Amino acid sequence: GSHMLRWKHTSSLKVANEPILAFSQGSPERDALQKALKDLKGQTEAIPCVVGDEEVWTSDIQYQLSPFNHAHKVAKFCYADKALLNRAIDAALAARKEWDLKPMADRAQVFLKAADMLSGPRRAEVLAKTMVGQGKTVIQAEIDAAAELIDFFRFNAKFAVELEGEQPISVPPSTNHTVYRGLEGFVAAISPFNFTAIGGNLAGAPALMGNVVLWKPSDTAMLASYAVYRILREAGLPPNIIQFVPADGPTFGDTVTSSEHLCGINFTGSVPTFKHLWRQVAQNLDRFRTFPRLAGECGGKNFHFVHSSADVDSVVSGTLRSAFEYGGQKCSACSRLYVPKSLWPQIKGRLLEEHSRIKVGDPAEDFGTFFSAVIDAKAFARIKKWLEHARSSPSLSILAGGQCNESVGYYVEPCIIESKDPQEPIMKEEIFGPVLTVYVYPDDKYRETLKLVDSTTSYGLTGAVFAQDKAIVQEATRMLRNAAGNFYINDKSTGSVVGQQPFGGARASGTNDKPGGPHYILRWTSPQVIKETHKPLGDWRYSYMQ
Amino acid sequence: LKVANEPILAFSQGSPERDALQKALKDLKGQTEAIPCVVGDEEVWTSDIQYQLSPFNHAHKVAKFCYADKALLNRAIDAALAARKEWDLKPMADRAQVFLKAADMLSGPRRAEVLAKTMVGQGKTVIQAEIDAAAELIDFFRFNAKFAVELEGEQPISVPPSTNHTVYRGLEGFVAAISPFNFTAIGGNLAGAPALMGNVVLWKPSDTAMLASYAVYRILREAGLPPNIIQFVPADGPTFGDTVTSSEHLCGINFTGSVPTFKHLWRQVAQNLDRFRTFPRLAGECGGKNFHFVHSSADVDSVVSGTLRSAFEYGGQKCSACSRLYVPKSLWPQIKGRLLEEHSRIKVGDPAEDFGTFFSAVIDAKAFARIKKWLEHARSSPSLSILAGGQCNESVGYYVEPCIIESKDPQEPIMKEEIFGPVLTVYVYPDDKYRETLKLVDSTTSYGLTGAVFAQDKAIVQEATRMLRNAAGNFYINDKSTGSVVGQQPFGGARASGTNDKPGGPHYILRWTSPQVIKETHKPLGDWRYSYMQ
Ligand SMILES: N[C@@H](CCC(=O)O)C(=O)O
Ligand SMILES: N[C@@H](CCC(=O)O)C(=O)O
Repeated sequence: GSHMLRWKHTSSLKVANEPILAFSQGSPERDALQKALKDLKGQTEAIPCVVGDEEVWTSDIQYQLSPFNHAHKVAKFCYADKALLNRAIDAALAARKEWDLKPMADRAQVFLKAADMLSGPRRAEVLAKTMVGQGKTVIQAEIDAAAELIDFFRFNAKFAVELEGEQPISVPPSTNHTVYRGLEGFVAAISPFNFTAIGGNLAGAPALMGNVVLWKPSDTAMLASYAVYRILREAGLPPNIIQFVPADGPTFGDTVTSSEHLCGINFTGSVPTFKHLWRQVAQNLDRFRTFPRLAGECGGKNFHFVHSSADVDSVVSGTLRSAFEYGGQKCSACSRLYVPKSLWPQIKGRLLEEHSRIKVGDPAEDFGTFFSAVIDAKAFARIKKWLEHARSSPSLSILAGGQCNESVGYYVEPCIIESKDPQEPIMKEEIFGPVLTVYVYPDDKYRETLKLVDSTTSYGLTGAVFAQDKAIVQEATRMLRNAAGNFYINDKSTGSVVGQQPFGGARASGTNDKPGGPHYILRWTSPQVIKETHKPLGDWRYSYMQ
Repeated sequence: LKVANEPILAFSQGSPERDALQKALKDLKGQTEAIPCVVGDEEVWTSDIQYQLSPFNHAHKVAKFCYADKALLNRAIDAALAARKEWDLKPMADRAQVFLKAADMLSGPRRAEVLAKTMVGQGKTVIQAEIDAAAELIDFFRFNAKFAVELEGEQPISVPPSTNHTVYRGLEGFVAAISPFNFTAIGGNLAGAPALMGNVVLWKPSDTAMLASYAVYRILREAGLPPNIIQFVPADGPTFGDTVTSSEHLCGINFTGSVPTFKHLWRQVAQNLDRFRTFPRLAGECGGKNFHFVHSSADVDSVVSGTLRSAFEYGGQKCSACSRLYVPKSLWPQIKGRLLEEHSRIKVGDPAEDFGTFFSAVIDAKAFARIKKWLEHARSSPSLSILAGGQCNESVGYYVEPCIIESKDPQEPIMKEEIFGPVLTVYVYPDDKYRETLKLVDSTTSYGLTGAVFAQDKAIVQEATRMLRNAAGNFYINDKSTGSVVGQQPFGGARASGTNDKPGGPHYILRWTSPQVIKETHKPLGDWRYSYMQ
């Protein structure tokens, strides 16, 4: 009855969150970052597509601009054509079996090594490239290109190594074992401009699980994205496991959804684009060798809801940060603030005072900058249109800000607007700019207003309640259960931390697969269960049949 | 929560379970149950009357039921949605209790009933009903309850001054559960697992399994399931799919059935994406063209009994059933002779009246006709030869004898296409072409569900295991390709065989929850500036 299949013991991994650095004067990390920023000033990196180990150039040349100094081309790159994308698919597929057969721990090692490189010798580089290329301030780059990305890599490695210990029951005469296979085919990873870390996770998590990936990074985050890619390769990622293939969005989507070998799309970006990809997969369902798995994290129209018992100062600082950090360019950013009439004079006064102290400027040159320019000309134009809507709409009034200037960078001052209409389009539609809308509700209608918070928008991503009354917190928590997948009590609606607040939400905000938590990796494995029986079978008949 | 698998009873002469089952069978002889749609606690009849027939005696209408129309389905959605918030707010343990109670009822006082209804209504023999309506269903309920209660213990890291907690919310909207004729347990799981996780469900049971499905439904209600959590809504297939995919509140489809129907539902959801409040989650377990691959070192008796069971139990009406057998030339005289001899002894007949029956009639006239077409194909094809069986007679029941066919063409359509009948095709390969044949096992079909390798050579087993990694989601070494046991062999496969969500394992329930993480901060927030800015 000897076992012909032998299964090895599964190991464990101890990881903790990457500490956030202070960047105090004279500190090594501040000195290193300043030097890295200096290294990037006046520089343009020519970034190729990478298929296997080959650097490939097409004639479709594109540029990434520095948002706060758009005269500065930080990168020249190119769009993969359909031929190159299909070549990348073929080469990835040819590399997949070997990679899938590698022990999980060996794949995890690549990501653990990459995390250590990001933590130490490459921290300043990835921070600086995120600052200059995406317009982030020091701390916004630090929580993203360093801490969050490092955390994704370490925590997903832990989750993946430990997943292999999740095994079924065996009863004599048989032994059962689950093999956590990668998906058969390739995964397309499509990442957004606003977080360097998201690109690394979208391509990296499926790769960890034995998949091969075509990664289309965001044009407006190309510089930092390529830095991450190179680090993964230096950390030991074999060729053809992640293909670095910037591309026109529609072209990329058309190509990957036309391949019989597509097994997954890991997407973060706009709802309409995700829906389009979902429809393309459905249209082509008959050609696929298996049913592709779509994961999408999309936008939000997120709320801070204030109860009369709230700590005012916390409401003010938490809301200023949530609404305006990184120019409000977060799917988690607060864009609607609900305030009870009893607290509005206090909160309005404080918001306006603090607003006047917010510095908008060049984040590389002036570390006093709270936030900088928005990402590109398209974002600037959209935000400008909303500011113009605020002036024209009889239900809207601009309380603070409203100015913008795109002469040097895509600069928009933080803007606070009051709406007298809780259903105004500005209360519903995601702007992705530093534009906060305030609705003041009578204290006596708090319950009815909680219903408005829940029903007004199509989104379900983040939200916060500020209140010190326990019963109120319990009630609001119950009522807003499906209004936010990441819900905050007396804290701001942004800044989820890996392993602490797994991130994502439903309604129109996506598929809610909770990257940052222990279950996300399950989307990228298709388990096989093996039963080995160690004794001969008996007759085909059963005893009761006699 | 601690749970173990339900014992499979032996049904020996004079045993309590055999006495009880015989009584329950007698109770159903000549009976027709009028089964209403159930919306909330309302029993509703439409004019669209339908009948479930006993497969082995189709003159016996075992149930009269009706199809819910679009109006009734929409009322069922409305009522379910209004009950969902309270149900979802219940502690996981309180929801689990309903399923644990139902499991105990199925194990004991209701075991004979659900077995008998599965036998008479779906044509199962004693043991096939036992492993299904009792053991597997009981196991789904107990194991999923354990998995769910334990899932609540999966919580994130808290760091002062904040506390983090995950709330495993049910999906917002309603789930449509669409279940197949062939296992009573699958219907219970498809509707029950989402309900356990705080969802509300429109359950469209299979027409041809209506009697046993309603028995399970009633047991759930008696076990404490509140009204409007699971709506019992038999319906015309296209009408049901059209209606649920047209609702802005659809949040999931839990489907087990044909590939084309699943694909159609997937396309309907995609067409209507803009209408839905959230992205619906589709789970589909579909068919297979499952293999038994034999190496020359195999134990022949195990190959023979395992293959006879896998190919022919329940008339081969399993997504896991072996329908292609690959045998090396060196063992073929043995395996052929033994298969044909044992074949002559297989009793096909009335499973209620004759416990000697190995398997009975196939499920309905449509199945009978499809299987007959394949038998006629076998008689026509120059590369196919019927070695044994091939007879069929639908005068009294939908009776098809077990059929064993040899193909000289490893790529014949019969080697590729799912028949869902008692039809085994054998391909004999030269011993020295064993590796080439292993590749054929993997490359021939579109499916990836179950398969077995019979071999007593470690190196061969290791090689075959690696080579067939994606040819089967449930892979067996020296055992038959059917009979997955909850908690032991979580079930499912990829390629064309479905989404592979592995019901029977700990992760399946994750498809039916959409987590929320709550962070509470216990100290004031301070300034919006950062120290490095000064
Ligand atoms: N998870 C990030 C937001 C990610 C995004 O904007 O897409 C946060 O909590 O702030
Ligand atoms: N899981 C069952 C098959 C279920 C089905 O036929 O759909 C088995 O292993 O036999």
